[PDB]
Amino acid sequence: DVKEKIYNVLLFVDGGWMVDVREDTEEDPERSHQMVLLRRLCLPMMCFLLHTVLHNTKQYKDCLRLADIVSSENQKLYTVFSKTEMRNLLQKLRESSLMLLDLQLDPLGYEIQS
Amino acid sequence: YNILEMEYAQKRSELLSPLLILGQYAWASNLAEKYCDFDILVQICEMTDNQSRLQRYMTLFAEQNFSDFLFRWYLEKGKRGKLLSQPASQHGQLAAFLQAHDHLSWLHELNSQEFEKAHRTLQTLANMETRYFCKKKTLLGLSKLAALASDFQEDVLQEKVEEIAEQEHFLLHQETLPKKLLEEKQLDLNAMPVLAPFQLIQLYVCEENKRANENDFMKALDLLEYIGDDSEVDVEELKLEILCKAIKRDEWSATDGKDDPIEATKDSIFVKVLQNLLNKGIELKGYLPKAETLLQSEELNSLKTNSYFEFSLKANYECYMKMQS
Amino acid sequence: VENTRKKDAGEFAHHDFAPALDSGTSEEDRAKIDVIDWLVFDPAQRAEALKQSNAIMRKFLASKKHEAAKEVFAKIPQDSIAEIYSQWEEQAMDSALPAEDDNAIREHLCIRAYL
Repeated sequence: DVKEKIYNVLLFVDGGWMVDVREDTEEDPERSHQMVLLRRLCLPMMCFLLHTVLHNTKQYKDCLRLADIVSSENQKLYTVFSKTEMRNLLQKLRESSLMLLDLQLDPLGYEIQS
Repeated sequence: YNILEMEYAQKRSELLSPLLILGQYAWASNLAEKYCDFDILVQICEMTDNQSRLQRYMTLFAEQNFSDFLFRWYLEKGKRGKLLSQPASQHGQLAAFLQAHDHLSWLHELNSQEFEKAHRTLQTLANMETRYFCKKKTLLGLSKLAALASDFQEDVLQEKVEEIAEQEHFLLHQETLPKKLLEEKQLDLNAMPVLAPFQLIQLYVCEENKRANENDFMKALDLLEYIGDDSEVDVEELKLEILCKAIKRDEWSATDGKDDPIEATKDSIFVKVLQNLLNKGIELKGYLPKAETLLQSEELNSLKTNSYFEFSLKANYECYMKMQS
Repeated sequence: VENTRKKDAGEFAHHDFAPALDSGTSEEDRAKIDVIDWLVFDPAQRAEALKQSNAIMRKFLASKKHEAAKEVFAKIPQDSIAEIYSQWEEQAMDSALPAEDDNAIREHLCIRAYL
């Protein structure tokens, strides 16, 4: 249940989480600004939550795929947020790679190295 | 003198045998620390569960670069976990050692904030990857993340993002395969190698595909421009085969049998493909065979029913070429 | 709503605007939450009530006041989106899809998914 919920939150409609369908060019742009701010401040939080979930459930393949999911342009995550959040995401990815390599499995891709 | 020192080291190695057979790793290390040696100490500290000995050896012989041998022994003995979990203090030595092993070099650079080197390594890996489409797309996503987190110029980062987006759109041709056809061919997603554009064109041409819309023709036309397998192969024959298959899959050459040479051709697939190409902007006379070639081809005599079909197709093609040129 | 927002100092602590008050949760948040009682009791003001709730909950989430946002989201039922859709589909015409209404609908759906 929680995996399906987090997957739906990540791959919600209109690309990333909370994406404005119509621009507020004729009303109040403050709503769109607040939506963008909340998205850029909450997407790393959901990423860390899913990283911890996959760490506890042994899903290093999904942990590695989360990097590509974040880098995808559908989530509108072009590294324009907090450097502290970037460092925390990098530390989580390094921990995932270390936990995957501890079981004699290289983190290159999803299986053994080429 | 070199031969003398070589045979002397060989005699030392031959003498060092009963102590290693019996045991006493601490005594062996205390005996070997009197001479200038590093590999034996590294191996005797790695094969045991005593980290304080390795720590004091490192603090004593840090002037002799006590890091390369440790990295080599961690990589050879399968201790890549400890190699990656090593503390942050020997990043330069780790990079100089892993410069030949990219599968760990990219992760080490990402950890050491060498975003440019990590992105370059990931791009090289994605370019050298020949099989495993899932691994290729994973490396492409990792390279996209590294380029987005890189410290290069804004224009260079935008160009890299556009290139990775074009690569993702090229992989979308294989991603947009019907699950029914995938299950019939027995391969499943995330388990197929990097399919060639010619292979994708053959799959769209064969009857095993569960689709018959203009999306397959558009994907084939895009793969014709994309690189992969159509380099040495001439694109003229591929375009001719695509046009022949589009004529064969029409809903008038073998489906309908009326006598009106107007709507019968418009209710097909060829007219829709021509209209899509005209709306996109591709030339219908240079990127596609000519009307003379289509008439001289032997497929018309086997795919025709009356002269109305051929005349209407020729007239529509000529009018489209005239309005495009 | 305007008088309730003007009688206080102002809850503003975002990165795109100028900061105002940011020191936790005080009586201002409780007053702004309780002022929605009339809007939620009025049967012809559900859209404005949902809009104001979203507008205050986004500011709370920006200023790190997730407790008040969760409270104001759990106090209201989970049928305002369906009611708005039914009211828009029963009148047999649309106003070219209101941008603010679509934004509020998306915000409510995303907040429900987040919770």
